[PDB]
Amino acid sequence: KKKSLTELISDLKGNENVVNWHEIEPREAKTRPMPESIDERIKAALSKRGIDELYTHQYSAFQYVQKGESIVTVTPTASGKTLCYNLPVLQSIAQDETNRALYLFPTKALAQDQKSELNEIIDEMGIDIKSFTYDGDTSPAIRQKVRKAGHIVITNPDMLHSAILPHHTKWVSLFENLKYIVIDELHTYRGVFGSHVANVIRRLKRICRFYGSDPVFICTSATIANPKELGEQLTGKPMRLVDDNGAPSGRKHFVFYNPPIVNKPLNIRRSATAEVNELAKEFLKNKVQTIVFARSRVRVEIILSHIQELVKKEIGTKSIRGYRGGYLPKERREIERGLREGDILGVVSTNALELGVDIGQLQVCVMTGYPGSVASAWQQAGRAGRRHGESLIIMVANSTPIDQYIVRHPEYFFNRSPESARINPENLIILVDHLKCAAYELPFRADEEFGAMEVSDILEYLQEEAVLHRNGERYHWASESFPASNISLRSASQENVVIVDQSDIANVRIIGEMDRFSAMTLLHDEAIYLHEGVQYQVEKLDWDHKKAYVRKVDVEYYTDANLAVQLKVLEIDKTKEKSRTSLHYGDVTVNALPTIFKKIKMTTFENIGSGPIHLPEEELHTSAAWLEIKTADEDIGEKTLEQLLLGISNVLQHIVPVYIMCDRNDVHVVSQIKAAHTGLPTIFLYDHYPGGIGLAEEVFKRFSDINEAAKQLITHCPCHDGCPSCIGTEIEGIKAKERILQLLDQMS
DNA sequence: TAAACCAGACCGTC
Ligand SMILES: [Zn+2]
Repeated sequence: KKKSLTELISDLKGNENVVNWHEIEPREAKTRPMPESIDERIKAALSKRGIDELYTHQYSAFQYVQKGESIVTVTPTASGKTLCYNLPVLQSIAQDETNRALYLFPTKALAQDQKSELNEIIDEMGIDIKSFTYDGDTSPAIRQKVRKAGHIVITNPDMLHSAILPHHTKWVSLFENLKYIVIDELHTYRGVFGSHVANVIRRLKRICRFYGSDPVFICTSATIANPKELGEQLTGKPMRLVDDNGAPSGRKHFVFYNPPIVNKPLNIRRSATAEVNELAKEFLKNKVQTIVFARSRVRVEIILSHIQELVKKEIGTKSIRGYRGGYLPKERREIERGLREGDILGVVSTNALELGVDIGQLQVCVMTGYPGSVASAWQQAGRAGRRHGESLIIMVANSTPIDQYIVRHPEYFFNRSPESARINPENLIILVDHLKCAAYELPFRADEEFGAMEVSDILEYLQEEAVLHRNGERYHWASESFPASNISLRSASQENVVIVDQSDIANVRIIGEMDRFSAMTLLHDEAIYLHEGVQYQVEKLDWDHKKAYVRKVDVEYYTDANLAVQLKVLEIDKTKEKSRTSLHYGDVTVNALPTIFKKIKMTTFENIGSGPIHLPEEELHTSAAWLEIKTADEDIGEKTLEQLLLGISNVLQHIVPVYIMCDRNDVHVVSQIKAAHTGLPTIFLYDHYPGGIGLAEEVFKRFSDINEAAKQLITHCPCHDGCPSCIGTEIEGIKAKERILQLLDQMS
């Protein structure tokens, strides 16, 4: 016992199950001096916490933005990313106190964090710079003061859409003196949400043009493939990308781990959960600060329970905490603060800590399986690192085909560049909604460009629908309606369910939240809800009022459930037949039958019983485009057919979002071996947004191009048969590429 | 898989 971190690294270097060891070289801090033009008060205030020099990226950001060139920097929060935009903004306000700035954060909690840091930095100076947040949580009594006195206004894209722009006449103070627009995590604004936010930015730019100000955009993004391009397409201005990371970095060991095989005939490996529990045990017992990511909320709670039980003998009780989005605000702000100050030794988290919140800088990262994407893997890995010491990142794979392929071929992960962020701000639905909003704000002249080109046709269409009216050359708002209130930027999300502890009537308290869709299987009438190790049992799920009345409970087991998802075609309104192929387009419904739930003993993971789930069949009514394979009696084997359809669906999931310029989560591609109406093998592609937003329609239009791009992708990737980047490894035969390509050629 | 957001201002009433 009593080992150090280097001793633990050696014990992992040898005598282990490691399948790859990737060493990331240290980096000495590269710096430039504090600019002379910086206000003396700001230089003294930055002497606090030892910021007498600037990193190369911080200095480069300040210099680019001083000239007026908009920038996007790929700088982690640990490398001093907030200074890259706080320095120019605070400098500009210190020079001329009449200057203002908008900060755009993807969440309200991040806005609060940035306000707090800005308040500290400002208080260290002698200047009276007022910063405020203006979001749905801002009480309306203070909003009047905020519109007037706020030098720095910290908002959401959603609040900007819904509150600030449609009431620009109430914000004249900053729109006339706007110098900087900060966008904190650009990569979150991708896909359909990214399209909405791009149009919101267009409206903000026209508002700023009206008040005679052309602010400069300072953006931050994660390490995606196209940060400069996403920033340019999102803000509509040319961007200067800031690459170099002048922050100091130590040695980093990113290691691949494959759990041992427990039975050789049945060919079954040990759970990544158990190996992760024991690895984090050996690291936490030696007082090494560790983060553990897991793929789901239930598995996060499982790992918390196991780790705390097997570590409290040596470490104690109050050193390991959990983290997931369903936690209360106060509760997880406390968790973040504890991780930052260093008095929380370990944390078991979902992907929620991929967000650039300031939780300090961990020593060890343990991933329970591949996070899902290369970008997520690298961002999860960046949570472990030191200014000068060493750090480990253990990716413990599980039984997934993708995990096992990443294990058996580590060069496939280390050579692949991160994924790309694609938006299409010219989606007809989105562009029409935001054109109505923009016309409500300012009368929209016909020849003035909104983004790329002119858009007089949609203006004429809106005039025809009694919503706009042309006077001279400008289209005025001709409707009694407020458009911004009817348009949600992220209409995927709905109201959440609130978890209410009724354990005693005198201290009834709200303990957490959960999205409505997940509560069907996680909060049903007898489920067990695990809140950071605290056990509750759902007494009753008030589904219509989105409430879950629960009580405190101590049991041996936990609850899990899975949804039986079926898809039905309603009416087929478009179709195209070609030999052994027929591609239809129509309306479909996605039903989720809850069926049953399982009791699983927490300690042994054994099944100890089951139960029923009486909940309404949640259904999505949405447009879809499907292809079915017309076959002769000279058919193919059933299981071979399911494998082939699975491969085609993988290639479609790869190609469709790339060609239609959306995100992988914006469209769902499902496969059926025998559809209900036809009995033929069918692949459906449908956008999950309510009602639909033209993704399936564009897929039906360009499906021939999609199939050709799919064939090209299958032919050109350097794989032996299939990889997760093309058709997948689940195909068992030895001629996977050939069979899939034949089905594609037959699908002309 | 997880996670996230949403007029200003006045009127009518207790
Ligand atoms: Zn491949």
